[PDB]
Amino acid sequence: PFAKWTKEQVCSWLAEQGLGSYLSSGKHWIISGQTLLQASQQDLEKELGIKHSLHRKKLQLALQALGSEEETNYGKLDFNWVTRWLDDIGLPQYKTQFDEGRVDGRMLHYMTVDDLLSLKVVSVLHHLSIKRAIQVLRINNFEPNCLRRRPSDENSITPSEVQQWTNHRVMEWLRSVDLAEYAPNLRGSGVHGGLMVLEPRFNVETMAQLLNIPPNKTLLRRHLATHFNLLIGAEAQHQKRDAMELPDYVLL
Amino acid sequence: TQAEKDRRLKKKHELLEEARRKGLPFAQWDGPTVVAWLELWLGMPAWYVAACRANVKSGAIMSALSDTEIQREIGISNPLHRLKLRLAIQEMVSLTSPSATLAYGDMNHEWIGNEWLPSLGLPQYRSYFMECLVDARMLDHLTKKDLRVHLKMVDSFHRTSLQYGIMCLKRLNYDRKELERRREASQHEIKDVLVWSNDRVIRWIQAIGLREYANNILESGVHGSLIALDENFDYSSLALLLQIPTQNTQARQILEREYNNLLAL
Repeated sequence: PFAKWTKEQVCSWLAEQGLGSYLSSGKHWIISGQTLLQASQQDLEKELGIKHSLHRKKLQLALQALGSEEETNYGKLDFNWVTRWLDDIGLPQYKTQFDEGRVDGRMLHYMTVDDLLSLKVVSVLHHLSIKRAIQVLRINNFEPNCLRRRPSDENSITPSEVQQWTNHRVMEWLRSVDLAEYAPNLRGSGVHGGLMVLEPRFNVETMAQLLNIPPNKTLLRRHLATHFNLLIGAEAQHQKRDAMELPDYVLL
Repeated sequence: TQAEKDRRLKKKHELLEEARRKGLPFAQWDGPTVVAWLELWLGMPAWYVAACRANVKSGAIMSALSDTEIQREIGISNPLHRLKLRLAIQEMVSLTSPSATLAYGDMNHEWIGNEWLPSLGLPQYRSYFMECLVDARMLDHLTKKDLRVHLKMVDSFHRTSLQYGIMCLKRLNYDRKELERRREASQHEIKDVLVWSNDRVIRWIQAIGLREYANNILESGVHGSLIALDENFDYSSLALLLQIPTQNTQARQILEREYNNLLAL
């Protein structure tokens, strides 16, 4: 148990968790790993001098995690992994904030709406994009390379595959379907396979909005619909048709 | 520099032969192929090609184009340009189907303007036809308002001239090789009148002894098919055109007999 670990074994783990900035301050405050556990939520925030809120939650999560002593998979993914993952889900405009808050796999799992708002992620669409990306991690038992595998192009003759497509891959897809002029608009848009395939609220119109294809270019949208549907599959197509019958009202 | 202007033109030809010899029907041609088609076979100008390229990404789409889609999405304001496109597509859809004349640009809008229209003794309208991209296929479809408003034929007789011109191509099955071949088979003999260019008809008037008068039928719309097919068009109406005063009796009498010979043989 972490409680039996020496001051130095604790210090290096703490620093390995991207929390080495609070080191030369709380070095005298920590003799044992048990004293870390003993400390209530406030003892650490006073003594270690953790002032960023995300940083508190991070430790809190990490501690209650070692206490269960069972080995969670989302917990296996450190913060550098998550910050790479932002390139994959299509939201690299946030790497500074996430990396500075040391968002790991646990924090992804326990992600709240205010957390994301604090990291300046405010777009409804980006909350969808993140919610469905995490689903894809769940589908894949939180295996580090699940997205960071690119298989061959032809590999998509089963829609399941598309579920694991990154933002880059979707752009590569648009180019293969003669929408090269639009493919870069998806940069920073959080569009990825997980969202296209799994979110019933996400369809052709959303896609076409994000691509900057005006509502008046019927012929272009028609092309786009035809290819989008072949991409996603029959079921996913049906799922999205079905959702249209129940409008996503703002006020019940 | 120009090395890359040649390579990409080859590629465009290659896409088409790849398609017409893989047997595929039009509604299944890909974007690039359809765009090649517009340039090479339809003789479409670059500005129009670029419009279609940006708004029409498949044969599937291409084949289904409505007039208002062409009008509002493609952004083609002149109705004659629109009709041009619809008709081309109309023709290509048949031509490429499981169901057993063909235009690969043989009678496109530049032959129509620089060769055919002058051949009909109508060179004065050439530019407007060009500016409207009028090809052989469209001719059959032009209305009276088209000819007056868009193509500037205020003269009803010139419209009649065009009509008979078309009636000729119809009976020739629009076969361009056969026209030019028949036209030159009869440059110095006196047989196949249906075809004769306004030029052939001038030189003939000179050969019966009316060298002064002939030159006057230059922008008149006088040609072989009018002569051969219009029952109203007799020697009297030809003389009127040649601007022969009624006093000159002998010239009229000459034309009357030689014209009837021309009609007999």
